[PDB]
Amino acid sequence: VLEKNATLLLIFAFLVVTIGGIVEIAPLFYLENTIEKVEGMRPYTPLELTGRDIYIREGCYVCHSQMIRPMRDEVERYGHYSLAAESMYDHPFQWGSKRTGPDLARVGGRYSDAWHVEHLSNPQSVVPESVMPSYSYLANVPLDSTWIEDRVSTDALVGVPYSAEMIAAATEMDALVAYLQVLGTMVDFS
Amino acid sequence: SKDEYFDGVIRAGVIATTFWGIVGFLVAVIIAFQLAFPALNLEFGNGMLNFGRLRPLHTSAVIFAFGGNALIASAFYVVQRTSAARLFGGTALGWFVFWGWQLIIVTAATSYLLGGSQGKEYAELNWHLDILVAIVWVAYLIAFLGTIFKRKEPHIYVANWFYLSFIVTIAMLHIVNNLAVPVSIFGTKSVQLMAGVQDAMTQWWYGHNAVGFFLTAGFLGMMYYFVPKQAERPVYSYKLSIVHFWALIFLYIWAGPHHLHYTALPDWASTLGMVMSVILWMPSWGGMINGLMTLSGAWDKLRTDPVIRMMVVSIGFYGMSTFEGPMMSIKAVNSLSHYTDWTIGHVHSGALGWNGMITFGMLYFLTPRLWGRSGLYSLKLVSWHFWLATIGIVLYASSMWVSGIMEGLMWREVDAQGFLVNGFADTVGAKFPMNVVRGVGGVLYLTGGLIMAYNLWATVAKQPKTANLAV
Amino acid sequence: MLVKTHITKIGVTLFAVALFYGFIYMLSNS
Amino acid sequence: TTGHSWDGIEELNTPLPRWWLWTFYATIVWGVAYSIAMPAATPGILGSSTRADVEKDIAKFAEMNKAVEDKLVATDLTAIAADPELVTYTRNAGAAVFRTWCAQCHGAGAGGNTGFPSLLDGDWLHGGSIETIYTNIKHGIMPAHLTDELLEPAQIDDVVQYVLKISGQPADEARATAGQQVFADNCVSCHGEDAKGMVEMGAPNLTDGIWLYGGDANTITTTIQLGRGGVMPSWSWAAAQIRAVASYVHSLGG
Amino acid sequence: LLMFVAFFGLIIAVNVTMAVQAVKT
Ligand code: HEC
Ligand code: HEC
Ligand code: HEC
Ligand code: HEC
Ligand code: HEC
Ligand SMILES: [Cu+2]
Repeated sequence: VLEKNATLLLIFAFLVVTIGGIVEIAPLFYLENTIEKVEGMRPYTPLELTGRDIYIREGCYVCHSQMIRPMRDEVERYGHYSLAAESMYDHPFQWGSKRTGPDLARVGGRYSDAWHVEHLSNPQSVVPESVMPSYSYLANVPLDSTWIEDRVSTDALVGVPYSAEMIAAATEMDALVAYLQVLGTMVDFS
Repeated sequence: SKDEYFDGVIRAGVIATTFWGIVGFLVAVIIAFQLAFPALNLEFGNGMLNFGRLRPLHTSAVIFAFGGNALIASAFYVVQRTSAARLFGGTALGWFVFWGWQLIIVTAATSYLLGGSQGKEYAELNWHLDILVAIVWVAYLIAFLGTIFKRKEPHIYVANWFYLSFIVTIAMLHIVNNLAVPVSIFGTKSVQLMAGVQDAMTQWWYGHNAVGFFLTAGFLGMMYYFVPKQAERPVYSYKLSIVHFWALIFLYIWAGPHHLHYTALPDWASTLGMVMSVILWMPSWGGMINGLMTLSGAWDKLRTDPVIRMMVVSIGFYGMSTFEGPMMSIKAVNSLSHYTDWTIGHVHSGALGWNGMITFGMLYFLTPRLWGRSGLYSLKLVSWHFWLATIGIVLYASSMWVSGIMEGLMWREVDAQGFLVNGFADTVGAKFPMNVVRGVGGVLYLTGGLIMAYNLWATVAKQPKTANLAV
Repeated sequence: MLVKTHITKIGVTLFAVALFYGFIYMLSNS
Repeated sequence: TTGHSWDGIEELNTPLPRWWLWTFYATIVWGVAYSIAMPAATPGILGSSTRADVEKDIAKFAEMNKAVEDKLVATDLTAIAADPELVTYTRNAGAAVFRTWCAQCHGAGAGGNTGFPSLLDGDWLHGGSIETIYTNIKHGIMPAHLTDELLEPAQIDDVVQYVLKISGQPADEARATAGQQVFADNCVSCHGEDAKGMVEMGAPNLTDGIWLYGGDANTITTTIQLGRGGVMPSWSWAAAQIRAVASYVHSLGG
Repeated sequence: LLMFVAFFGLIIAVNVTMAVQAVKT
């Protein structure tokens, strides 16, 4: 029965619901492949980290994927298919779910900073047909980097290898471009 | 005493359900239009309308605010009646859940456009909001489970199995996926506990199960109460209820990796997701069968009662999506479907067709009763609403399928020489008509929502003091 | 009901062939 | 029906639908089969299957189209532009490759825009020869006179006006004398006298017709003030394809 | 009513078609 018993039903539900989570999530913490960074890779530089946060704030993810699937055509279009090691540092992970715009994972030099500036400033200007929104404010706002130290410290706590030295050492458009320029670079050079 | 059901909270949640429905769907239409014509985005100045920011607002408002309020109103009404006792938290605990929830949505409205988002889908709100939601949800479970504990009848209606499960699992999912170290006060001024593949897994476990419990299970509870609520008597299958419920509740949690196909996530996990997503097909359909078969003999009612129409069609879309989902969960299919508008097609088929329609019908049924009214102000409007909503959903789905297939194909398509046939821009251009049609379909559905608002309002006007006697 | 299952069989070939056409056109596009 | 009512609702004790049962079981069976077949096997892939299929996809593709690329590679770039077999397939596909990779900077037309060169036309900054174009593609890609004390606020204006005269004829007498003098001193070294320009440097000729580049006096003032600094990213990492593209770009003008 | 049944069958047919085509692939 157990129809009648509130506690039993509750307990069984909690138990029934748990198995998939334990089975899928938990072992990942342990598996090395997903944990290991690409050997060459370093953590995001403070400007790039700030830019990544901007990429998050804006909602770039909502149109842009950062995960190259292992198919020939996407390899051809984007580059080497993404590797788990690349995303090891990413709190939170940027893999997309939608590609209104193209995949961003490996823009490890593909465009010049100047291009990125013009495009972000007005995508239509460079790419007339673009659906992408214009982000001119990025030029307007400067970064104080007050918070950057805190952010890196927190990431270190999270496991990112920032040096004490890195924290100490650390416009929005500049940051966004800086971030975009790093993407996927780690694998190619290594 | 307190023999009378506490209608209070259900009334508030119902009205707010309609309100948030309008707000969320309107944002949906607007952002869709933004995809069609980017001008709708502010060119200079981030401002008020920018797609990247608005999108999660649409998401949260539609799911948590609209769907959430629908769930609150429905669960509070349904559990009370199904168990025959007045709500356990009462105005105090339950109303707290109301205001608290309202605060949560309001905070989302302010915070998201402001730019504070974790970037995690369906997770987007900042940590402070996460704590608030955890608190409100905790209160909500105490009220609900307490209501069950206090029940009169020895057995607990299956609808409550679904609601109860939904409650618990969402709480667990929310807490786990939200672990994050706070860097600053808000926005995503927190970084997620996990990263990379692991973060992706936790995210999609959370993300699927969100629709799985929040959108499917809880709504299945709604279906279980409302569909059988009719003049016609018995036709159902209890044993199915049992099999379908447990199997769904168990199997669904495994479905997470289907999002992750052909990604960095390890092959084993992806496969487990695929296999279980396929097994998931059966229980999910068990829900639809249990709902529809109940109607058997009763079908003549469909022409007569539009509320019934809504519930039935709701199940039709539900089954359709619950079929399409398992298919897309196959790696080969996902190979095409992923990152295309098809995913969106799938989402709105379930969202407009299943979730929205059943909640709609649910409200049309309950709101008069809660309001101390025999029925809605105008049945005709419910019918018109039904049509508007149906054509809108179908149009939305069709456009997205065409767009999605076109996109996956165009992206993958290779020439004789082996070169890539289309530029991404070409695919983008191809998508435009799809964007416009989708904009229209969603617009029509939204208009239906407006008609609902008008009708409900008219009915709401009739009586102050609408205690509806004993009940 | 027989009307019900019959009108259930009705149209099935419609979407079946429409989508088979769609998929030939798709493998034709990719 | 069962004995207990929940507000109105009662439930029939009915059997699970046979088809429903079958489908449920079938899915389960499929799942077990899938797991045995997948990671835990399937034949056709040695070891264990994985995303490894990628290698196979590329490999078969390579077998299928390796010859076309290999044939082209032996041929010189100039030859690969001329020949409609390789040469024509090189323009359409090279043109195919062009759209995917290059079109976003240099235009679908390859006509270009402000900040990006028009590949179609006759004029080449780095040099039009096949080797030059290839080099541009394979290995990828103006001094700030405003600061150099002498140039200043006025010197820049003068040089701008003079260059517009080299390009054509506007009327500003102060902006001309001074500018001629400055150009001969500094600019001429890279752009030459009479602005033929030097391909080696990628210094464009000042004696040009109306192009997409900011001809206006003000725009010239800005480039002279601040200097240029444009990049053509290297396709050697990202990109055989580079060769076909060089053949296509070459074919474009003529 | 009969129209809803027809649409439902149409969707099911689309689905079986998709399954076949994916097995093609
Ligand atoms: C944006 C980052 C570009 C990418 C993508 C492509 N090109 Fe480019 N190219 C770009 C610029 C800004 C310039 C001018 C650089 C300068 O001197 O200031 C160029 C130049 C070339 C040239 C040389 C033209 C000449 O006058 O000699 C060639 C042959 C060329 N680009 C080719 C080319 C190809 C084939 C590309 C796709 C693989 C491509 N470019 C991409 C900017 C950008
Ligand atoms: C939804 C609409 C968005 C938003 C929210 C973002 N982008 Fe994009 N983006 C979009 C489209 C349709 C395109 C293709 C047309 C074009 O190139 O303009 C792009 C393109 C880019 C690119 C170039 C990618 C490439 O060609 O390799 C980049 C680098 C890019 N977008 C960046 C970017 C950033 C940083 C965003 C947040 C500010 C952003 N995009 C949002 C569509 C959309
Ligand atoms: C040495 C290197 C020099 C010096 C001494 C001068 N120029 Fe400039 N110039 C040079 C290059 C390599 C380029 C191309 C820049 C690029 O493509 O990014 C240029 C460009 C210009 C232009 C722009 C042409 C256009 O609009 O596309 C102008 C107007 C120009 N240079 C003028 C100019 C003047 C007036 C100079 C003396 C003050 C001068 N250059 C010096 C290389 C070099
Ligand atoms: C749950 C209920 C729900 C309702 C009701 C709803 N949506 Fe959405 N919408 C979603 C979800 C979930 C997503 C995110 C999809 C994703 O992330 O793949 C979304 C995303 C979107 C997007 C972004 C599409 C893209 O390609 O990025 C648009 C546009 C949209 N919805 C339009 C609409 C319109 C128009 C309506 C008209 C009623 C509507 N929505 C109603 C749930 C809903
Ligand atoms: C709202 C109703 C709804 C129902 C019902 C539903 N899903 Fe979905 N589906 C969604 C949403 C929302 C997303 C988008 C998630 C995202 O943003 O990536 C989605 C996307 C998917 C995708 C594509 C993921 C990707 O990125 O390629 C698959 C596969 C999927 N769901 C499987 C299923 C399965 C399996 C079921 C049931 C057995 C199901 N769906 C039922 C809402 C629903
Ligand atoms: Cu899912």
